[PDB]
Amino acid sequence: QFAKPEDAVKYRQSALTLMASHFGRMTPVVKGQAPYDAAQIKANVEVLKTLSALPWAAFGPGTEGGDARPEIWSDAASFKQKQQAFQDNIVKLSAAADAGDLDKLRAAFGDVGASCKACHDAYFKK
Amino acid sequence: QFAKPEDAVKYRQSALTLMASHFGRMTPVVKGQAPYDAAQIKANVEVLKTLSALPWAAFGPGTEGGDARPEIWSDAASFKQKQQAFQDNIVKLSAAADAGDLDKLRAAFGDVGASCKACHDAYFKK
Ligand code: HEC
Ligand code: HEC
Repeated sequence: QFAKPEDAVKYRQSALTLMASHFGRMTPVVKGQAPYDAAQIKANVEVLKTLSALPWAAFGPGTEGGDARPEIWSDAASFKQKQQAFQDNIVKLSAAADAGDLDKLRAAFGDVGASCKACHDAYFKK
Repeated sequence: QFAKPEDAVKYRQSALTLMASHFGRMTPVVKGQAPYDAAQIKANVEVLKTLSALPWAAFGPGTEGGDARPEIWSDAASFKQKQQAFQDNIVKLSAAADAGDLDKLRAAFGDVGASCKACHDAYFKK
């Protein structure tokens, strides 16, 4: 769906921005600094689930740019493992949210965050 | 979820960018320039439905900025009508996609586009 590499870069940056917001906005809830409304969090994690599937199709071959490291494309299998592992960490978070289980939510939230960082430490130009 | 108005601006711009892509990428299909795969389009319109609900919460009071016109906030009811009408045009598109009905899809796609433009002509700083 992208005319030029720049269009793929713009798309993935936007998708990732929307993930950071839907993930990060739960931080006060996980910490207990804001109240826990199970239905609110269930709905928000559903949005996050949708968003979390979107960036990866915008790293198609030849779409070097932005703050993406070139290693994304020299080993397609390893990058795919990292996004698939991240999306399975999101599945654990979805399950916790759907169950209304705050303890599971806290644990899953931490593991999701670790998975974001794991990808960045290999594939983001700091 | 926004620390400063700038964060709401960044969010809505990103959400709107992701809408433009999920909407616009269907243009060749509606025109017959690309093939029609009902299942593909159903799945894409579902993503668009999710995205199409997201921008409006990032125009909360005091979030002037970006290319948003101030009239968004001087008549909350009229802006709300426009986003709600746009989201109901998306419902027609969803129904067409879910039915696998290309003729309905073309008609709905046109009406969705008109609804985007209707909002821009009142509320976007050209
Ligand atoms: C690899 C499998 C990643 C996972 C998992 C996550 N992110 Fe990431 N992120 C990745 C790359 C390669 C890039 C650079 C994209 C580019 O072309 O510039 C990023 C970037 C971001 C950004 C900045 C977006 C922007 O405005 O330019 C943010 C805010 C971000 N990433 C957040 C984020 C979060 C919160 C994640 C887990 C919930 C996450 N990312 C996972 C690669 C990958
Ligand atoms: C009002 C109810 C709107 C409807 C319906 C749509 N859009 Fe719009 N759009 C609107 C505003 C007020 C703004 C400015 C936001 C800001 O703070 O700058 C926009 C902006 C866009 C953009 C640019 C985003 C960016 O990168 O900065 C795009 C690509 C865009 N809008 C696309 C778009 C499409 C395709 C729509 C229908 C499918 C649509 N918008 C509807 C207000 C409203």
